[PDB]
Amino acid sequence: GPLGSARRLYVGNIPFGITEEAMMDFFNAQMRLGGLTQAPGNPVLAVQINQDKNFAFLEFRSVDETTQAMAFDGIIFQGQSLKIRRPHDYQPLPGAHKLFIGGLPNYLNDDQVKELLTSFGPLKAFNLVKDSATGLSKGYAFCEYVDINVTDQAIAGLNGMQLGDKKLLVQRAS
Amino acid sequence: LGSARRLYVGNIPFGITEEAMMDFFNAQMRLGGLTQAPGNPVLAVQINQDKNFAFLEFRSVDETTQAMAFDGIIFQGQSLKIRRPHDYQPLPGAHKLFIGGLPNYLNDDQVKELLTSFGPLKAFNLVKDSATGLSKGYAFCEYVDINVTDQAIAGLNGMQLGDKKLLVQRAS
Repeated sequence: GPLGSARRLYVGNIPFGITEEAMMDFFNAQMRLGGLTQAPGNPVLAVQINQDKNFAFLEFRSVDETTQAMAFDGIIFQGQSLKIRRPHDYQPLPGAHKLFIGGLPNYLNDDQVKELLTSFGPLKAFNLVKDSATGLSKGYAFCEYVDINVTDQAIAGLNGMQLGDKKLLVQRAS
Repeated sequence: LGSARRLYVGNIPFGITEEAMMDFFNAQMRLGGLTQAPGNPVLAVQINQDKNFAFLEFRSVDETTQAMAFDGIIFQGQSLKIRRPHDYQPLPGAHKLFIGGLPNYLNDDQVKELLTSFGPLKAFNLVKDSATGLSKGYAFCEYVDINVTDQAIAGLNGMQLGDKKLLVQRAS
């Protein structure tokens, strides 16, 4: 981004032979029947198809409607479960999905704590808070996953779970 | 999706020409209001006089469907038989193959050379990272003869391709 790609969605696994027009009517219709539309008129302004690789990019009129349409991820359209994602170029703003990791054993080093988190997917940021005078760990860390949907799954996979004699706390750092 | 724009027509009268057949279906289509638009829906007609049938080729899928309603229509005194082509796919794309776990160093031709050993292809693509040009290690295809799809799966799926084990299946 940082602000680029705000009003477009990738749509994967589109039906064979489908038209930009039918795609448009379909997503326009869903936005309306789902009550995700936030004003009179069509939220999707345009649809670009790559017939060869079977995906499309939707172009929305507004920022929030782009986000809401993500709730259609999975929707079946002519027998086909659509894969709806953000454009590759789209980034959330830094520390939007920053995580707190509490209840880590204090003898474990950076790489060793990273291991637990890297399990769920790659990180764009991480820091295990230490006592700088000694170098010894305080038992808590912060991180951010590169893919951003990974954030919730790491919480579900770690929050409240057991790690030694301690119980891990994983949550949005705000 | 090219067989969705053709129709078999049987019981054609002796001596009829490809043009005259063309005229008649265009006329019928105009008459009903079964056309998608201005112009002629039938682009071409091929006639086998020895076996007394023809193929019509239409400009659109929806207009091809519409012309099926003309089954039994009278043409120069005789009742025409109108049917789908034997290889018409009602559920289009159903034989598109996904091909996964390809050595990532293999190019378009090489993967095609793997696949074509079962027959000619009508569609193919190997997915690549736009940034680099590097294969992501999977491809898609569809055979010219769809009755070979299952053969290609039977032959390729689970074959060891040096370093990797191939996943070959309908892309569904």
